[PDB]
Amino acid sequence: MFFIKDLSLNITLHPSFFGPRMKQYLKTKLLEEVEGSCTGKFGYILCVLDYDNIDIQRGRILPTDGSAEFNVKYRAVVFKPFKGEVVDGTVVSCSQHGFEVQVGPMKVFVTKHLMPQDLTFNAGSNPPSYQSSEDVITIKSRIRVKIEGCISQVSSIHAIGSIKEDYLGAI
Amino acid sequence: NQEDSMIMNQSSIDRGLFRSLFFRSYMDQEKKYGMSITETFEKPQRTNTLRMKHGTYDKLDDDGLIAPGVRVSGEDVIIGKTTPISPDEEELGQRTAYHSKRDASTPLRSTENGIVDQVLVTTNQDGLKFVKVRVRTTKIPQIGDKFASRHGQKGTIGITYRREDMPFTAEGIVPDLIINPHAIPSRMTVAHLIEC
Amino acid sequence: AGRAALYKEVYNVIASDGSYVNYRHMALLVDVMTTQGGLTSVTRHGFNRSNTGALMRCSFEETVEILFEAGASAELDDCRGVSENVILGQMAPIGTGAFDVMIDEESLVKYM
Amino acid sequence: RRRRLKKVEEEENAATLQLGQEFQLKQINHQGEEEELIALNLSEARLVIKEALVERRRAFKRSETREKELESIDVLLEQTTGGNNKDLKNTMQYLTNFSRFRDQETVGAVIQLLKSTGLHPFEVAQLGSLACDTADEAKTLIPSLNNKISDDELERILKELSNLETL
Amino acid sequence: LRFGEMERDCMIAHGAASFLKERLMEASDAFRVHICGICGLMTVIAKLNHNQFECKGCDNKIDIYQIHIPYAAKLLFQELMAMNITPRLYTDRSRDF
Amino acid sequence: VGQQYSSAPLRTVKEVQFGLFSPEEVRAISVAKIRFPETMDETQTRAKIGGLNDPRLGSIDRNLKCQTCQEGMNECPGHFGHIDLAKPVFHVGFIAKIKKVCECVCMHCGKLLLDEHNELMRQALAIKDSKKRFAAIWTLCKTKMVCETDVPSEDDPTQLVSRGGCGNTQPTIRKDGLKLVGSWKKDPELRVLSTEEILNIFKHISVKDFTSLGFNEVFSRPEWMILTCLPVPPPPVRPSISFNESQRGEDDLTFKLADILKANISLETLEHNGAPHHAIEEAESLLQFHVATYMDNDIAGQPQALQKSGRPVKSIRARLKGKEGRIRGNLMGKRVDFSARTVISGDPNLELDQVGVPKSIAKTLTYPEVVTPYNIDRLTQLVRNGPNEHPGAKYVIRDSGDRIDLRYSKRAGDIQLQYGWKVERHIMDNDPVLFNRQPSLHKMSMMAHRVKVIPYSTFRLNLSVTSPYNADFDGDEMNLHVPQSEETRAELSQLCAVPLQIVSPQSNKPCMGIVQDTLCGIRKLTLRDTFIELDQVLNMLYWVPDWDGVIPTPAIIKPKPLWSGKQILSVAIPNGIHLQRFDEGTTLLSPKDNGMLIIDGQIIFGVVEKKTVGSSNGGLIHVVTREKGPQVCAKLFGNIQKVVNFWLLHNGFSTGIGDTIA
Amino acid sequence: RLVKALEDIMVHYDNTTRNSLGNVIQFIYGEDGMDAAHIEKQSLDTIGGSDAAFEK
Amino acid sequence: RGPNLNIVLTCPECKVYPPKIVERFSEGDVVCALCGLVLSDKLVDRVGEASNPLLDGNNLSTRIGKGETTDMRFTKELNKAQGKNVMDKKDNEVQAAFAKITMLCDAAELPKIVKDCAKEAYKLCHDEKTLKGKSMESIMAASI
Amino acid sequence: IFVYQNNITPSAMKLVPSIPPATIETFNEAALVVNITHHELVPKHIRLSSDEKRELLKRYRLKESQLPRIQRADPVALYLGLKRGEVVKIIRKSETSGRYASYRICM
Amino acid sequence: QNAQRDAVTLFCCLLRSRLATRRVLQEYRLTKQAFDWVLSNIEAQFLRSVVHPGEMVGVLAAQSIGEPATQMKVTSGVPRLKEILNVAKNMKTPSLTVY
Amino acid sequence: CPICLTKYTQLEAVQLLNFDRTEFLCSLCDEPLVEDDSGKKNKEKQDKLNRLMDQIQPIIDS
Amino acid sequence: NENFEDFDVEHFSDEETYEEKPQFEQIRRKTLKEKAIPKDQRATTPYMTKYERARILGTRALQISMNAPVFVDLEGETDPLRIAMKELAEKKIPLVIRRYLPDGSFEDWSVEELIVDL
Ligand SMILES: [Mg+2]
Ligand SMILES: [Zn+2]
Ligand SMILES: [Zn+2]
Ligand SMILES: [Zn+2]
Ligand SMILES: [Zn+2]
Ligand SMILES: [Zn+2]
Repeated sequence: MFFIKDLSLNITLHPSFFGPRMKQYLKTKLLEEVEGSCTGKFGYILCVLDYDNIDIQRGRILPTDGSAEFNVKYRAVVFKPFKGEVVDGTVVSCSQHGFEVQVGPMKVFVTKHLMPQDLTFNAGSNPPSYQSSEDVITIKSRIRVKIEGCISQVSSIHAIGSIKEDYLGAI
Repeated sequence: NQEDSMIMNQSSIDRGLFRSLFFRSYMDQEKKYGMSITETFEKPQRTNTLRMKHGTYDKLDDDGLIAPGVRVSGEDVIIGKTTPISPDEEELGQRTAYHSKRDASTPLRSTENGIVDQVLVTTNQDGLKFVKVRVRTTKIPQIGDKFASRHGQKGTIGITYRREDMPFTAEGIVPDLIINPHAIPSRMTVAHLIEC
Repeated sequence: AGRAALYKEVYNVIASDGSYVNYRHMALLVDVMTTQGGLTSVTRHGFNRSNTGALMRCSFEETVEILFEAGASAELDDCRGVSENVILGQMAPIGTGAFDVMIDEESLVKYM
Repeated sequence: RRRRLKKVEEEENAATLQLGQEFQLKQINHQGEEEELIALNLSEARLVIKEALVERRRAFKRSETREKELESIDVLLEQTTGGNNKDLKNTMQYLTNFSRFRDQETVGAVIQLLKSTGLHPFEVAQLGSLACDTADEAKTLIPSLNNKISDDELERILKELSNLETL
Repeated sequence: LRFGEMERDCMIAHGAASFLKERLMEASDAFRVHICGICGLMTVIAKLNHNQFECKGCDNKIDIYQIHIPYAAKLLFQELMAMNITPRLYTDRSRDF
Repeated sequence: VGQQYSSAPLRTVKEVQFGLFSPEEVRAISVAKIRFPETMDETQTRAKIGGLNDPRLGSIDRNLKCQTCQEGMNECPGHFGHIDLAKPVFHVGFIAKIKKVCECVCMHCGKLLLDEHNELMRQALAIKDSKKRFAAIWTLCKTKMVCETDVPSEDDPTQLVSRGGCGNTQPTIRKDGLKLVGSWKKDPELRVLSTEEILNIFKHISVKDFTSLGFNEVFSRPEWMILTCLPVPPPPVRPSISFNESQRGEDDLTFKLADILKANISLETLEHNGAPHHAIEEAESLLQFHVATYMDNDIAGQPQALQKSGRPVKSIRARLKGKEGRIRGNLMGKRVDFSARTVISGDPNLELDQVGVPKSIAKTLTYPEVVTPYNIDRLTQLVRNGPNEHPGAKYVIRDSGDRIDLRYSKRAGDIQLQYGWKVERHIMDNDPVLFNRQPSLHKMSMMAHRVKVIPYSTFRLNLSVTSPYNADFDGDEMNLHVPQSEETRAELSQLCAVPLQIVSPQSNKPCMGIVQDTLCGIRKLTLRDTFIELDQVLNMLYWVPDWDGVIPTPAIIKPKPLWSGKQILSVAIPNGIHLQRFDEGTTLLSPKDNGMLIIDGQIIFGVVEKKTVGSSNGGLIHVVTREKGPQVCAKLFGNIQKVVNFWLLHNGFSTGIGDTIA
Repeated sequence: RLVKALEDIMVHYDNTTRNSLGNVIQFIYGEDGMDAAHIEKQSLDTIGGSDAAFEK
Repeated sequence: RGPNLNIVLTCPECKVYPPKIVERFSEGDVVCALCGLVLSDKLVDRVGEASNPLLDGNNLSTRIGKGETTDMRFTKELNKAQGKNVMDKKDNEVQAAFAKITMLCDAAELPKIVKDCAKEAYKLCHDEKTLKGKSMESIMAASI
Repeated sequence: IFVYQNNITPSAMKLVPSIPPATIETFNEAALVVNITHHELVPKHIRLSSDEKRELLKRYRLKESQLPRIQRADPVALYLGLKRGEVVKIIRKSETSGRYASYRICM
Repeated sequence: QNAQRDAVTLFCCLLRSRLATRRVLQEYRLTKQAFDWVLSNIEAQFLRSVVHPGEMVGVLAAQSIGEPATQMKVTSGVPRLKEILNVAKNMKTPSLTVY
Repeated sequence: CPICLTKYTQLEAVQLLNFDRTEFLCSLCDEPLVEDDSGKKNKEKQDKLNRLMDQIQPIIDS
Repeated sequence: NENFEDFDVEHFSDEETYEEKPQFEQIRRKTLKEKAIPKDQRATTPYMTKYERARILGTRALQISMNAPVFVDLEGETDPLRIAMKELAEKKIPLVIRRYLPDGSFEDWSVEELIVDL
């Protein structure tokens, strides 16, 4: 979920960008690979705050490839999920293995062993969705899902969702 | 020629001064590791032989041995030997069912060249056929080749001059070789002078 | 006084054949050999026993035993010596490596 | 300092307030002092990101219903953000589709409401995120609220959040 | 060609640190290996195509650094691991100078 | 092709921490449990799962990926396995340390024999470093034969405080091969101490107890000294070599792990199926011996494990220590690429800082040059020249790391170069190269020269530079090294160059000087009898490269224009140089023409000799390199060598048998 | 043996002479801080001669 | 069945299968013969002992011998410890049979190829149901 | 200061450690016939005060162990009666700079 | 500052011996610009003569000592050097020099 | 994965999901994964637990 | 192989001889800003050393070889090292030098302010 953090990033500035105006180049090259970037250390970083002043240290010239190495300390909003967290979202894809719900920039999977037994798969219906005796869960449908387990790699985060808990599912 | 170098007459080198032959013999043997794990002196073909060397195979014959008299160059194969491998493998991409054999041939040295002097085929004590190929080349003396007198005054050739550049007597005799005076007093080699 | 006599002996050995060496070299030798308060010999049991890094010590002599003692004692190597950077293949903090090159921005933007 | 190896620690969880080693309640900023961990609800995060994007737009330039705001933030991300902004875009559509407060006044009212509760910023941000209507629903949705808040005060918070919720 | 002890000594006497590093790495064996952050060992499973790093036994997927060492140094450290010795490599100082 | 890009941060190793694996750590880091002593499958074509060459450990065939990291040779570092030992065994490198710790600690309750209730123990605790403190503790506690369950008070030896300890009798411990025997005292009871007992005792040792002994609590506990989970090194540690690409000869290490698995399986079957006790000690002694000779084959008082050929098994310690060991043979110094080696020859026509590189060597050694606008045309021309013509290029490295051989690519057409690409072009002239003569006792014996590509097979070099190399052209090899980066090229040119190291820091005097024929000819040239005619004078003047183009006025105008040898030699000496030296019997008039006087780079009197242009302090070389700089001194070396060698060529100098005759 | 004894000793930026551990060997290098290559043998005029020559 | 674990050396630019590949052993490179792009660099062309796993199988055994400083009591102790091993009993008797076969060949000066053929003939036909009751002298004689 | 003649019983050595700050030094008459300080090889040793030692460590940015050492058994150290952690300024004649001032800490 | 004063006192002695008023005004006969040139050059060469920080003087000293060993009553030479470096309690010719 | 015979938990099945958002492709075998038969034996484990414990009650009483 | 009476010393070979004779804080702490000595009280030499000039030339030539913006007028010079020496000649190299003291502290000296006398 949504946090704000003070992060320090190490950036390889190439010697080709040693122009008179490296500050906006450094801020820009911060701003491609952070916006929407996923890190397992802090979650999905979305937007960088305090763009007018960002702490830029005196850069390290690496002794082999000549590139400048800057430890830029910045403040940004992040999306770090956890397990045990219930969130709202919309289903973007479904299958017999389960369905993917979109919570922010994240596609949380709900596995086929994690719905209540009333829901069942019907591939004959277009789009193929999960149908129960009391509700139906299709593509682009509102649903409330709880996350029971999240795995975070160095650059990717995957989560496990369910709707077996009471007061979950479609609102 | 300073400090253990010589200046050798290049015209003398042209006329055969210190020119010499160099024979190298290559011995290769086919052996049976068991029933069918053996190898055969044969000229390999690209259709059915795996892991050949990049040197040319054209100088070989039907028996996988180069005839004597044929000039050889660097990394040319002189003894073509192949052994079968386990069929229907998958290695390096260029592996098919045709490649029933791998190449165990013997190339020449990467720097050596010359003429195949004599090819000798026979059997060993064990009755296995093995070959000996003698390659003859000539080492014309050049810059850097080491020469010694009979007095411990060794050294390399510094440079080679033609006859018109070397000093000469009133009789027109040029030296074949110039040594330096500085080789004499430190070593106290008087017998070199007395021998001269 | 032992250091002075040691320098005198080393100088006598060097100048025995008339060969001349600048004073600071043998001065550095006898200062290293007497820096611990004792005549620390240049042996596998002399300078090779000070806690100067496991990799530096194992590079000289008794390599496997030194690594055994380091593993038993859980010795931490600060990697400031030359030999540790040789084995790690990184820039030794010597000569050109004895500093770091930072990039300036203020004079750079002052240039034009 | 820290004599580091694999020591004993508990796995990350929501009900135990274990948000990891680096999400502590105390946080060290870039200036070095301790500062409270700040977690934002969906509407608060949407407004904060919107102010950040329009501030970036103003910095670049110096050198309501759901549909029109949606296309406004879409063209704002098109003109402000560069490459690989797909995740940020979908985050913006998620934030607009699941927001409960539209203006900064309602968000500030929620913040001043939840600052005096004495609970964690994490759980009050979860409370502002979720449109709960029952105290037992709030207890079974956010397990950290168990034995933390009284049920009548909890119901007051949910009913006043529902009153403050618009559109 | 052997760039042995005494050639290294003369390069040290010149102060030519980066040339010595080049000879020892870019001229013989520059091997890039990944190490865990928790343990200093090189027991990191690296799926570079999948961009997935993890040191199983420390169960961390976010604390992995890559280093450039000689291949002989990696084989040294693996042999010391076979000696039941830990060549724990750390990318930061823990003790003050 | 290089290596695949990695998203992990690239850092440098700042600290190396030592210690011992815990067996739990061994089982944690292990990717497989090795069970079968076989390496190969029963079909003799694939890797046996659970064997010593399990694919999860790694892969040492090019056409085989590692099963764990899914990489080849150049990326997989190899992954460790483990052996679950049937019984604990001793680390053979720690037998003395285990014995010392056992003499320090109780054999029943696992407590220190002497606690802080003794003054000697407390002052032993005052020692800061681990080794000296442990030695003092061991020397103090090796003489204690009882656990001392009750001790007198430290402040007053009148009342008895009951400290920890069971009061039992600690036996004397000695090693007899690979096992420890303990002799209890007789009120001697001697028996062999089992390794599991020692492991239990070491587990019962508290944290502070071995902390006082110098053992760190998470990195090296004394209980971890006993091996009970042996880690399996990956096949990159123990590769399977091939003799003719048909044999499967394995490493000695793999042989030893096969023996380890055989002994371990034998021991667990013997304990599982029931056995007499002596069979159990026999099997565990065999296992311990196999562990030891795996870890150290050279044990004093012990037999050595032998190969099928009968040679001793190369243990890991043998691969570590020694000349061809890992450290001194592969790490602390090593074989390198971009090097060349051939015989050397003198060249009076080369500059002092210049080396003559053979054309084939120059066609072989390459320098990767980065493509800029400043060299796009030159590098494109070198690419079009190809690798078979000097100057040319052998490889083109694209910005993605892809390397294009210039052979096997012209038939694909020419290549358009892009900025930031690398071109591995042949070394042209003036390339800074390291030039080294082994044994290389000192820093002047390996220095940086400039390339001059020459059409023969010898490293050619100036005569004056042979003295610091201690080089003679009687067949000496002498090495070459080419830097591949601009940083190292620059620091080689600016730190290791020949002119910068004219003056030796060894003895604060020049290490290079005018030698041999040039020295003899410069003595013969500066005699007072030596006068040079116009025709030879003009040639001598033109031989100086930096001659200003003005003919000096002759020393003798009439009846014939004659220049003295000093007059022509002073042209090589740059202006502003003032050298003054007085020998014995030397005045301002020199009847012997001894000593020297140079004024404004003009020789006044005195024959030029070893005391002047030799490697001597206060000579011409020292003065010029201190007042004019190193480049001017190198040019002086070249000028003097050229002019003196030319004059000696047209003068001649010999020696004969008559010269030794009185 | 000597090189391995002295392989880690460097003149630092405070002009001290320390090993890898930072232990000071010489507080100033060569007791004078002068590079060895920039040293020449020179005669000290005051120490030699007589007192009359000193005054003259 | 089983993982692939196979690396194919295909040019990612020429895209011709199967590719013409030249192995520059001297230059340490593996290149595409068409475009000249390298595929695998730093190629590998002594330290162990020769052992063909066809004549004696995958037996990996080292015996115990006297070193520079060797005590004899541990030597006999380790020799008898190796003597009572159970898993190599069939291995022990097949090497005993190989030793007797080689002794028979050497006692009648037969060439080494006959020794190899007899040893592999015995190994391929050891432990047969149809060949169990015949005398080991006859087995060796038939193999010879 | 205790000056004996030939030898001491070890039963007195065990009680040479006394109540601090009172300190006992046992000096042999035979070892004290000639002042070793007057020897030409022995340089001038000057004991440093605590503030001097602190300033020396501060200006050279040193730790305690990074100084050159002298043991607490050196004849000059016994002559000055040095204790542990005491630094002496050692001034000796330099053939390159006339006067060289070294420092040694008593261990 | 005390260490800097002590480090140059021999060179200061040499400078005062050479650049005395009697010697300058009698032997050297320098002018104003000549004397200023002399002082500037002496200062410049002295600052150029300072040892550069970062220099491995340990390896330089070790090489400068070990190399003249290769160039080679009381014992002397390589065995004496070995007796010195390997600090042995015994030696070939233990001796005194009593004055 | 039946080809590589390697187990996978629920957490890493999501990162093996394909572009079709239906199947879980193996990393090494590139083959869709099959479901392990664990979890339906939970009642079997409960029956095993009870059938062990009614046979141990005299030991409990002793 | 070969049989040579030409006595070539195989090198790095002293372990024959080893086997012959085998028997015989308070100003600065942690990572604070106190390591960064301020410019007013820097105690290192203002003269840029030979190693410093070598590494500046190497770094600048490496950067110029990868299209760094050259801050001096080129005179037709194309070699990166001579361009770097020209940049150093009129102090146009935008680098500063971090001279580490032995205690871990450091001083920052710009190439512009360092005196290049050698
Ligand atoms: Mg020679
Ligand atoms: Zn780890
Ligand atoms: Zn692998
Ligand atoms: Zn006890
Ligand atoms: Zn291609
Ligand atoms: Zn699979």
